[PDB]
Amino acid sequence: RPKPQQFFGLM
Amino acid sequence: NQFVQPAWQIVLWAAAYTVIVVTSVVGNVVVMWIILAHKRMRTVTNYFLVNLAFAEASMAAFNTVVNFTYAVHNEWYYGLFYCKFHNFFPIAAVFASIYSMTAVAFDRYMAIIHPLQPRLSATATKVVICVIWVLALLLAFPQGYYSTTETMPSRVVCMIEWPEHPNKIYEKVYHICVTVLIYFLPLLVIGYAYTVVGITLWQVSAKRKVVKMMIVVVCTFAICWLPFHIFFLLPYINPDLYLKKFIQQVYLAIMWLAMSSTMYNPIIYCCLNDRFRLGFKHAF
Amino acid sequence: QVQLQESGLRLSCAASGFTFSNYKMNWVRQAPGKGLEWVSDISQSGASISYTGSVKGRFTISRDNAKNTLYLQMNSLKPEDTAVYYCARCPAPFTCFDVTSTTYAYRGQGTQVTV
Amino acid sequence: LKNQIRDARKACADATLSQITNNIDPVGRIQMRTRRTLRGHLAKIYAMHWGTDSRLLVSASQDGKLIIWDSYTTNKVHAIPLRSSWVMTCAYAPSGNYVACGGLDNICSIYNLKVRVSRELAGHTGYLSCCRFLDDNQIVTSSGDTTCALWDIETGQQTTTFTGHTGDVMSLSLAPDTRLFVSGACDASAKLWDVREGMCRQTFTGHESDINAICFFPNGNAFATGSDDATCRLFDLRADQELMTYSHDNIICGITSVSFSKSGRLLLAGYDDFNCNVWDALKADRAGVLAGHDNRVSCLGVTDDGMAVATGSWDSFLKIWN
Amino acid sequence: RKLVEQLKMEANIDRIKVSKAAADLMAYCEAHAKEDPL
Amino acid sequence: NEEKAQREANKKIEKQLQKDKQVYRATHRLLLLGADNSGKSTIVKQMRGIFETKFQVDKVNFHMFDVGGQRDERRKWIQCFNDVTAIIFVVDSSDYNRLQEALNLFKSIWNNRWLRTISVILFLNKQDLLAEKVLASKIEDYFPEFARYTTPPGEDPRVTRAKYFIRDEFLRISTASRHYCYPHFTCAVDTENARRIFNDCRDIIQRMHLRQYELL
Repeated sequence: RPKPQQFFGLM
Repeated sequence: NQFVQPAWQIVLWAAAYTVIVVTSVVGNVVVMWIILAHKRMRTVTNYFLVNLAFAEASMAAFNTVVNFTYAVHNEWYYGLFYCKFHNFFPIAAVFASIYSMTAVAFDRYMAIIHPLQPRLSATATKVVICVIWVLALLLAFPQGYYSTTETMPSRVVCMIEWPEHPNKIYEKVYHICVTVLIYFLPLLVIGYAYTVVGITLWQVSAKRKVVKMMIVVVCTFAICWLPFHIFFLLPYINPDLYLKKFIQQVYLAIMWLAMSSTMYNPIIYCCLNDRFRLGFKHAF
Repeated sequence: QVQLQESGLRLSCAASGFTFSNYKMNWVRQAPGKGLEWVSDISQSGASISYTGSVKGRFTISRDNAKNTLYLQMNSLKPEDTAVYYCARCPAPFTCFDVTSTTYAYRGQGTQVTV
Repeated sequence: LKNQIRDARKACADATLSQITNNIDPVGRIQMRTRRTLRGHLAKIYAMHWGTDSRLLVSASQDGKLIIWDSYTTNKVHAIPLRSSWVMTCAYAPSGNYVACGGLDNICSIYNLKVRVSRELAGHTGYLSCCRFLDDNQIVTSSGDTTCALWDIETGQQTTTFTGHTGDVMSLSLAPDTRLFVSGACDASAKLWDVREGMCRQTFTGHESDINAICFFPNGNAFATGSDDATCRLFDLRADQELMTYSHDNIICGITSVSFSKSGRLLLAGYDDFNCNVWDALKADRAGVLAGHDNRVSCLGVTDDGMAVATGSWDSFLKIWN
Repeated sequence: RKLVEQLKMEANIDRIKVSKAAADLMAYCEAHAKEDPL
Repeated sequence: NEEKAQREANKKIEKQLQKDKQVYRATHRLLLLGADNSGKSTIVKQMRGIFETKFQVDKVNFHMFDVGGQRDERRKWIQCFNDVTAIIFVVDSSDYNRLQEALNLFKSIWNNRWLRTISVILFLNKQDLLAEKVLASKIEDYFPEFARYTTPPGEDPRVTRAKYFIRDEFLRISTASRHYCYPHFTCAVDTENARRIFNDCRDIIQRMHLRQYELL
């Protein structure tokens, strides 16, 4: 949803 | 998918992460066994130490491996249920470990500066530990409630789908509050307590060794946990940076730096106490 | 029964009823009109020795574990040395508290020395 | 004069007990396991005593507390605060109506459980080491002033005084017939007393240091003692001589307590090395060991039934073995 | 004076041969070993 | 049926035992020792069978015991005090003929099996009498080694030399073998002994905690 290129790092 | 890395850039990171996970897990579980397997060591004075060891071991075992394997390619493999569990428990582990360190510092301060007052009771210690864990769970719950899973071309990702708002206030406040409660407060508390204790303490070689170790603890905490918080505060300053390949490298670096901190307590105990040294020598 | 018998200058103290090699030994004196006072003691093996200051360099203690005998050598005697000398044993077999007490079960009847 | 007695005792030495007992079968290995653990005392425990029912018992601690335990359930029945912290002894009345304690205050207090004091027996000039009821009317005590005495509780005055020891009396025990009792003092000697005549019938020697504990043989014709010289010796009233000695070269710590079993075959001793050993009373060999205390064991006791044994230590815990 | 008086009574005991004393303990213990739990 | 009452009574007893533990833990027990020549009673008179004295400094409660109702022999009843916080030793430093007995008693205490972990606060009482005596016995006649001594006070280095020699006499045996000795000079009118004891107990407990918490 946000974008195809986003990374989405997590804690 | 621009986050697919080559083989060698991945192997190089994998070895570095393996070293820290293995050492942290082994050291923490060995110290936990040492404290509990002998009647001489099994005393009220070691409850905070065993709690800290358990928290550190769980942190290293759960958070690090899953975060690494997700960051290598940025593709989720476990499903919705695990995406839910991972944003709930391993983070509570981190918070619990930090506040257990704060409790240990408080105990040492009380034992050194006010030696003639009786130490807290076993019931009080147990209640304090339970409160620590409950607060950690409460602070980590929201991040896990809204965790979801989304499909993309060639990707399925696990992320946090916060409630929509034009200006993004709800998550701004949450991240700012987490930073305040997890970095600035424990740092200030430990810095004051250990500062006073070191000023008081400074055979004097043993006291000065204690002071030197104490300084190391404060400095390592301060230096190691800064970029971890800066990374998660950055997107609300400049979101565009999270669309470039350099971001995953930065994330890997800061995550390794932050998670390396689970290695130092077993080594400090060994270098300080001959009882712990003998325990390690008998375990191995 | 445990027995100590002094005689006698070179004082002698024969012992019986126990392993002489396990216990520390002492010499005690009682001048007329005064209480008991500590003089000297010798360790189990004789490798450690001590004296009261007033007699340092004038007396000499020794023991012979091969025959369970204790000695004391005295010379340059002064008038202040006239007293009754006792041969005492420490209470315990491998460790000396009550040797100077008015009543003590492990010291002899004493011997008379008049200058 | 004494050499005549020595020759007389020597003349009776037909053969040693070891020679006579060379044929009896061995006891064999004895392994015992802890069944219960009693907690609650703040400081080191100093003494304890079983009741006649073999279920209840009392213990004294130097924090200033008396506690009565139900051995079957480990529940606390009574907790009695004392007036002087440094208690050193306690005893249980044969009928269970009364309990007594004493220590450095030179006072023997008797408590009525039917809880408050009922009588205080003042008059000793030194700390109390031991005390034992003969009945609800009479009790016997020993003191650090080298004297033992017999009291009448109702009047609360001494009836007879036993004298002849030169050092502090540390222990005493009553014969099963209730007509005689023995004591040991810090002079390496033990004496046999007659409760009615008030005189010393016999004297025994052979130890090298202070005697810390003493107990009667079940038959009433013998007894054992433990001393700081790290040995235990057995005596016979008829032979007027030592029969056997139990010692080993690997132990250099004194004894704190001794007791017998139901049939008198096992002698149990408590040592300052944080452990207790089991001896074959006849063969004179070490048959077993009890371990689990983290400090010196200060007391021992075998129940009149013979079903169990209890121990106390400076670790502030009581344990029951069976 | 007291020591001599006490020794006078101590020396009058009718001592018995040690063999009988040794035998008595064995006789008691062997008979009563059937009721000793330990 | 009766088991319910028994368990209720057990719980009631335990509730009081828990409350008593806290008050027990908040008070430190001291043993007062010395001969009759020393004015050890004059020390407790400045804070006020077995005699007892209770005084409070900085909200901390101290309980001190003076056992003086027993015979001369003490190797058996001394063991009861194995767990005290500290032992107070008082010496009359003016009477030379007793210094040797005091040293013998001090050495016997220092090396006892059941007392090898108890610190001793050492008081050298009656300094005014010592000064008056020295300013006039010669000390050397009892301890010949004094003639070779050199200092490491108002108008005479001689008194300082004598007092420090006496102090070193105790420190020499103290340092010959986990527990520590704390010497202090004191007069007969010193209103600071409570503070000195407070500071010394503070140091002792701090040192014990430093190892209790595995900090070495």
